[PDB]
Amino acid sequence: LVKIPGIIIAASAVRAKATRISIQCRSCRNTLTNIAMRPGLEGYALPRK
Amino acid sequence: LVKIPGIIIAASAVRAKATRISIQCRSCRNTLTNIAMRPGLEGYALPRK
Amino acid sequence: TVVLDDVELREAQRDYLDFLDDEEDQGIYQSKVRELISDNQYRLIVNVNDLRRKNEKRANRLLNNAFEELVAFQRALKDFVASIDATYAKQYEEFYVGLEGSFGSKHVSPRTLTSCFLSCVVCVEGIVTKCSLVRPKVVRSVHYCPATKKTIERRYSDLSVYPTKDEENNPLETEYGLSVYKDHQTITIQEMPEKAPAGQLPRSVDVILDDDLVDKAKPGDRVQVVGTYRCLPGTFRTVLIACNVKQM
Repeated sequence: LVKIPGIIIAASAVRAKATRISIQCRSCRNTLTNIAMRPGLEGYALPRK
Repeated sequence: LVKIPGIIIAASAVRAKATRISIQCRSCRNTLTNIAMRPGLEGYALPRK
Repeated sequence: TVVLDDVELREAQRDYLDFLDDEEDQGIYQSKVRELISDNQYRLIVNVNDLRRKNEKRANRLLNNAFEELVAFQRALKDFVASIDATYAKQYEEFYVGLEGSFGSKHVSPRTLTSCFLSCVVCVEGIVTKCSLVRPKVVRSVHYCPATKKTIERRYSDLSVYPTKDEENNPLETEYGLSVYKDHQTITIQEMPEKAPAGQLPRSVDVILDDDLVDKAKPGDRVQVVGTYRCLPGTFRTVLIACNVKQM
């Protein structure tokens, strides 16, 4: 945990980021539901197969 | 082309080998049809994608 | 990617139904299905030469493309039976067509059964040597999902894969009553030992029997079976799917 002062210099357009996500295997149809993507500026992580 | 004599020592059973083949992309459904397979004691060749 | 209409299948099915519509003519096939209905079986027998006489083009279409044409034929047969009696048709999920009669080139022996005959009708004559046990083959499995309160089906046909979980991983319970099963036996045929050279090798051909065709054969029987000679999934293995069997 960190705490700092400052003045904001720029803001981004509000958007929607996915936390609860679900994917389907395109051919096998294997579906992997209720996947959690950790909050923050992290990317996605697809299955190998 | 060669012509040689000889005496046969062993024989295999009368089996079936594929000359003309067709395959389908499992996800994309893309079909490669009427693929000729070269005569000889070869296997197969799968497309990269 | 949903097929809408197959005009070729549409017309071919109609041609069979017209052929099966044996009322303007001698009634031989109309009587046969009537006798079949009384018999309570679900596998009509057909002489190919009748089809040749009524439609040479259709018969050539059938012998050169056994699979699709038969599927149209079984479609027409079930529709024709439903015409004569709906409920008796409703007894059975399907009906089957047994071929018979003369086949010029397609009437062969396991010695002469070449790979060229793949996908063609063939009338293989020979002697049974090996017979497998009767086993019930699953073809269509119905499942129920209590979580979703939803019913799901699957067909195998020519196609681990037994589904047990919903996409949401809900447990699935198989409705054993609604699922479709059929007895299924495998046998092997060889050339008649009298008419076979000592120099050459055996030519064993594997036969698949289903439904009433299962135990209409035993080891050491001289029979001729008409069926669709096909490859198998993987250089490949090849087997014959019986359409009708008879012990000469």
